[PDB]
Amino acid sequence: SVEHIPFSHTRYPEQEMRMRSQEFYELLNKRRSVRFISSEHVPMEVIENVIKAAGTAPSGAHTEPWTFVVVKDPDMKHKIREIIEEEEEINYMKRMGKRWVTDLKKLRTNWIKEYLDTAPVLILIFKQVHGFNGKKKVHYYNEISVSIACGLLLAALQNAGLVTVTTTPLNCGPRLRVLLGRPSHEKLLVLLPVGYPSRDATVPDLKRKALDQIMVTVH
Amino acid sequence: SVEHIPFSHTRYPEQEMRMRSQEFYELLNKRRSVRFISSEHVPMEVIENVIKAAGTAPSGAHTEPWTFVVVKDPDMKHKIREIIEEEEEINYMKRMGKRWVTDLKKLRTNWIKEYLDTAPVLILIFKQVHGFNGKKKVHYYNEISVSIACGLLLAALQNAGLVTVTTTPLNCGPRLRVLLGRPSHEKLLVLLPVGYPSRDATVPDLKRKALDQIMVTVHH
Ligand SMILES: Cc1cc2nc3c(=O)[nH]c(=O)nc-3n(C[C@H](O)[C@H](O)[C@H](O)COP(=O)(O)O)c2cc1C
Ligand SMILES: Cc1cc2nc3c(=O)[nH]c(=O)nc-3n(C[C@H](O)[C@H](O)[C@H](O)COP(=O)(O)O)c2cc1C
Ligand SMILES: N[C@@H](Cc1ccc(O)c(I)c1)C(=O)O
Ligand SMILES: N[C@@H](Cc1ccc(O)c(I)c1)C(=O)O
Repeated sequence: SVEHIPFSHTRYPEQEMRMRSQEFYELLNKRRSVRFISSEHVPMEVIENVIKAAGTAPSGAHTEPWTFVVVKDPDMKHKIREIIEEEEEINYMKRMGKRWVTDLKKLRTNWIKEYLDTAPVLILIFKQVHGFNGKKKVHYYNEISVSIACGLLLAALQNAGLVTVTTTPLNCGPRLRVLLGRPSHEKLLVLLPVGYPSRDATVPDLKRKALDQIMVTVH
Repeated sequence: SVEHIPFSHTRYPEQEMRMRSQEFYELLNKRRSVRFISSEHVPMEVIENVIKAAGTAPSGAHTEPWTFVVVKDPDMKHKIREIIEEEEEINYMKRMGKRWVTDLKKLRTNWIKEYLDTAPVLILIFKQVHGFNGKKKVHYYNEISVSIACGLLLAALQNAGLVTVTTTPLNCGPRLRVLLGRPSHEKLLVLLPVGYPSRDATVPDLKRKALDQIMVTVHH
């Protein structure tokens, strides 16, 4: 359809590549899902920059099938909280099933989500399951694409000194999509409450796998 | 459970938060999918650090359901290449369909994947659709979790001065999984050829949406 151009690349010496990759790992490794979020204001320009970063993600056939919905208004944050707490309660009681509920004991999560009120910003990431002269276009691998962008967003948040927890509000998508005025070709993928951690924020003492438990070399 | 411990955090002043996030956006915005990789060797230590970076991703219920399989052997890379080209060729002539094939024209991709040979490293990312001491265990949102890890990997590669292209070799999963001796609960998500760009690498002249085409602020 259009032209191709030389690729321009920044090369670092090997030593600098080691040190950069090291320190980026160290930076990302300090990231934890934080479920206790201060209501201190965050600068909107930072939120913008992290969403711009997420928007640099690759996507199947260059479709960029993502919408980041940002909610700061307290009335609206609280309506989102009412929906999530209602749905999550049924999820814990009924829909998740015993094994799932057991697998979550160690996180001490339940259906009470105070962070939906207290966090200064909520970011709801919607995938566009298809797109749109005004003709209908395929979104190839939209879920994976949008999840890659989420990864970039998480990295950008960590790099900027903000915290969050990646949530899936199971069975809340349609209610939240309707509430937020999103079109029917958007689904909710993930909800991220963003801000500074609370002073007494806590995290579960989880450990990550060692390198040789995640990387395999062949042949 | 699993005890719960205090969390702490490095905080930057607002002005540094702006700067850091501005800079990080510019760094990431320079990432392009590059389909012409140099055969020059890359430091294994960097490969490790990017994979470790990927391993810091959140995952549903702390399942860490990812395996990064790292191929450097010329014979194995070539076998990978044989499977993917044979399978992509059918994908282009018949399995994707006219519309998909049309949507790829602007990228000028075809079934020939010389990077599978020339790249010094391939990373194949497998999701673990469930896991196991010995008892079976349930990997919630494994696909999204591994794709988030992919996002971190891609960031880590850009940050490290390496390039790649995120690929999905349609209908190659089962043959790759078997070729690489991966167990039957692993399933290929994406393949990343890694290295420096060829001296004459080109990319399509694509534009990304402006901020107001991807970000919506909603109130009452
Ligand atoms: C999930 C998904 C699948 C992709 N599959 C292929 C592919 O199979 N072959 C390929 O050459 N590029 C593939 N790509 C890369 C996209 O075509 C590329 O990201 C897009 O054209 C935008 O280019 P950019 O990454 O430089 O921003 C894929 C990307 C995504 C995220
Ligand atoms: C796709 C996926 C879904 C997740 N869903 C939820 C969720 O609904 N609620 C929640 O509190 N955390 C969720 N998380 C956080 C995890 O429970 C998990 O323990 C955390 O990601 C692992 O700890 P860490 O992020 O601090 O490394 C999710 C993570 C992934 C990526
Ligand atoms: N997997 C094929 C086709 C392809 C290419 C680019 C792209 O964004 C997508 I979605 C598919 C290939 O590698 O050519
Ligand atoms: N969505 C529910 C339950 C939950 C919690 C953590 C987690 O990793 C997963 I997968 C699910 C909630 O937010 O509590």
